[PDB]
Amino acid sequence: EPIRYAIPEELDRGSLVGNLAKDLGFGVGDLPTRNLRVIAEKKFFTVSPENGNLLVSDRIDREEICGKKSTCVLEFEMVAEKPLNFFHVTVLIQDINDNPPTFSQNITELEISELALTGATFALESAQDPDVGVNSLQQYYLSPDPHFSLIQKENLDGSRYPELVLKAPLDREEQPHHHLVLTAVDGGEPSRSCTTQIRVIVADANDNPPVFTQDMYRVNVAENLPAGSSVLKVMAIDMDEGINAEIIYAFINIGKEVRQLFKLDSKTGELTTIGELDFEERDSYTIGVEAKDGGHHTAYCKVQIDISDENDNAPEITLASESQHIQEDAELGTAVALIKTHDLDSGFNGEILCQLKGNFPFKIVQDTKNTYRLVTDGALDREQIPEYNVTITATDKGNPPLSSSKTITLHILD
Amino acid sequence: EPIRYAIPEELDRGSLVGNLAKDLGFGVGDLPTRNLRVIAEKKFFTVSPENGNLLVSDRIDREEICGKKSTCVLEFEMVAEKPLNFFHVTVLIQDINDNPPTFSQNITELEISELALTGATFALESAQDPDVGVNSLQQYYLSPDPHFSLIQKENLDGSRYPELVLKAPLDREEQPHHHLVLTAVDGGEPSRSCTTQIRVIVADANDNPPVFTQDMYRVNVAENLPAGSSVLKVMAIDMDEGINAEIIYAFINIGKEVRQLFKLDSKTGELTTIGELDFEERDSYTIGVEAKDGGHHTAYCKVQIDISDENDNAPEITLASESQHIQEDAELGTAVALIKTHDLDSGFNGEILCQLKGNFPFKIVQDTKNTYRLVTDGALDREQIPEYNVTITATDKGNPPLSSSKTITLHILD
Ligand SMILES: [Ca+2]
Ligand SMILES: [Ca+2]
Ligand SMILES: [Ca+2]
Ligand SMILES: [Ca+2]
Ligand SMILES: [Ca+2]
Ligand SMILES: [Ca+2]
Ligand SMILES: [Ca+2]
Ligand SMILES: [Ca+2]
Ligand SMILES: [Ca+2]
Ligand SMILES: [Ca+2]
Ligand SMILES: [Ca+2]
Ligand SMILES: [Ca+2]
Ligand SMILES: [Ca+2]
Ligand SMILES: [Ca+2]
Ligand SMILES: [Ca+2]
Ligand SMILES: [Ca+2]
Ligand SMILES: [Ca+2]
Ligand SMILES: [Ca+2]
Ligand SMILES: [Cl-]
Ligand SMILES: [Cl-]
Ligand SMILES: [Cl-]
Ligand SMILES: [Cl-]
Ligand code: NA
Ligand code: NA
Repeated sequence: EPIRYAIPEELDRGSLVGNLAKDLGFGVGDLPTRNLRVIAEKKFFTVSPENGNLLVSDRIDREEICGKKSTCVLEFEMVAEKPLNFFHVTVLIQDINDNPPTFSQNITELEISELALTGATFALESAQDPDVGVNSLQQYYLSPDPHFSLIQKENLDGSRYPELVLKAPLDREEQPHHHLVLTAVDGGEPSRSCTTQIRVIVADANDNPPVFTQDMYRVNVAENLPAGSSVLKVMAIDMDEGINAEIIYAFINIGKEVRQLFKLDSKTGELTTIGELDFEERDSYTIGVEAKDGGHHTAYCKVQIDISDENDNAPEITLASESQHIQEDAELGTAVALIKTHDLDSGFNGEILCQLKGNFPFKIVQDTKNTYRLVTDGALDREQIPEYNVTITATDKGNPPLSSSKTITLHILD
Repeated sequence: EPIRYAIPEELDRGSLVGNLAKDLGFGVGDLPTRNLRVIAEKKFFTVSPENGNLLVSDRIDREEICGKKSTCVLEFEMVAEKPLNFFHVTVLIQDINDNPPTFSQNITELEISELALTGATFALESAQDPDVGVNSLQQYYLSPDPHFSLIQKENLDGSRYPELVLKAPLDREEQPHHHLVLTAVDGGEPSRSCTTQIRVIVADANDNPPVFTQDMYRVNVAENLPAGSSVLKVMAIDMDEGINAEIIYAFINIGKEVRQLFKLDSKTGELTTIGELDFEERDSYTIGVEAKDGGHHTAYCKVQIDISDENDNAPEITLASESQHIQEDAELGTAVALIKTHDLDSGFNGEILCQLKGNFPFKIVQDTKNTYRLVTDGALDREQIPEYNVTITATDKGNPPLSSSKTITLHILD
């Protein structure tokens, strides 16, 4: 008048809630004349009209009735007749730990960049529990891992929530994935728990610059190398992923004489020629090469292209004389013509042998390495032979050898 | 025998190179009988056959003749007749500073990320100079800038090259571009210089996490809110650029009861409803909201959606009686029926006025706020009126008010 009992949830049917008749001043001597009965649209309790006992009639699930409410009370009216009267009854439904905690998904992915500093904190999804009180108060535990630990905090209402903490730096180059296990154990009786797996995927950062396989790429190519030919191929390695690893090669500090001669592929890094090499013009090229990635990390190496000499220049003859005139009475040994040979090549390709083709009354006398004198060696008479067509030949010592001829007409005078 | 002169380049035509006749033992008394002349395919010098002077015949450009060679020598043969003889002459061509330095392009762009540490070094393109010696030895100067300075180094051959150095950190959020000026001055006489402009473009880094405009978005909506209605809109601001600024919003630590009720757009961040709100079930929702960017920076806020009560539940009447029986000789005031009203709403929407419709020999007597007793108030006789159809009405105090009726038949007994 009124009265309030208190029973745990999930009791079997027919469990004694109370002695409503005894507790409300009734006597068994008038248990039937009064005809007590319960009145409620929910068939949760029934009054035994023989002895007056309030009993459980159906399943009383506190989670379905009150949910997350801190208190669970069921209010109804027991009505009696002769005389008619209402008797308000309230029954408190205590919570039992009959529900385990749960996570939203069994496996959760978490993207964390390798630039995360030691001590960085990342939010973790908390567990849910339809119970109340200590039966839903959770305790979180992370399985031991060399890189990640767990800190546990509490909200302003006392409920716990976990956070992942980084205690050792990450390196996608070393380990791109970490598999963690999280467990939630409630504080009810008995203890109930659940587990979820966290796949930490290490997001790539551009912490690795390109690295050339060599700080110097040296090669020797002949000067008669056709245009478009491959000469060498540089190579840079980037340990990072995606755009952080795409490398673009380019020449640096290059001149127009080399810009019109060589080409470096931006992607493949293969060096080729686009013009004609000439040993007589330049015998070596030192070129700086730069490699860049997506994050603008740079690396620098050098390329030395040495050019070897080829015998692609024929010897040259230059002649002089006294207006191509010779007096017929000239003494033996008189200078008649001057010979000057020259070859643009080097080594034995540039060495010159100069000789006289024919059977003339003349003779070549060598003065220096590249200077000769055509001198008279025989008789002369304008009446018999008025002029001589003297042919001088020059041949280098290359492989294959090259040669050239030059013929001068020498007139005989009286 | 031989002889080697030395003249600067770019001399006017007719400039005296030397006195070849005097220097080679010749005398003017036989200047004509000898007929000295120069022999070379390049028309660079001519011998005056009157006095024997070697003179400049055409333009002698050392850059076109020898290029970048440290020394420039022109070797030719002066030939004399009567008697015929060769005379080797070498002429050293000195270099003058008649060429300015040059850069490949007037404006150069350079991408540098704002993560560049103080002291970082970046390669700069060196200037080119077709001169040699000190006339091509360059000196680089950077115009004063608060963020960038310049260091000057030298290769193993003594040639200088510049490098840009960062002395103050970069912040694309503060200044995305820096305009620098580079000048190269050679060491010749007179000094020649050239300028190039360097547009440093600051590459964006994800150094700015998202920032919510509010740490709490509170709003009050009625329970009869139709599904699909907009309730609020969160907002996060990211100062960075591109993917580093694209923000994705999502709920965190959400349950299935709320997952089936609310929806948060990943792009617009607009919160809407997808189910039906019921004040009788839950009057408030506190939801955690997460905002992420491309670099996985995170921000967290909260959203509180309060639900206000609406009068959408009609009052309910529950009746009891002694098998719907009344004895005709019952005394005035006898309990005949029990009335139990209840309303699920709150406030005045839940307050109940219970009244009797009709002119019966009965009367409602209130016992508690929600319990009444139908009591006899008049005469009774089964021979005259054997039964009464008593209609009880209940009306709440909401706006608009709701009501309900329930009619019970009470039989009159002898
Ligand atoms: Ca339960
Ligand atoms: Ca429970
Ligand atoms: Ca539990
Ligand atoms: Ca790394
Ligand atoms: Ca990396
Ligand atoms: Ca990289
Ligand atoms: Ca050649
Ligand atoms: Ca050659
Ligand atoms: Ca040759
Ligand atoms: Ca010049
Ligand atoms: Ca010059
Ligand atoms: Ca110069
Ligand atoms: Ca910044
Ligand atoms: Ca930024
Ligand atoms: Ca950002
Ligand atoms: Ca409602
Ligand atoms: Ca309502
Ligand atoms: Ca109502
Ligand atoms: Cl009583
Ligand atoms: Cl070059
Ligand atoms: Cl002589
Ligand atoms: Cl929730
Ligand atoms: Na003769
Ligand atoms: Na009567």
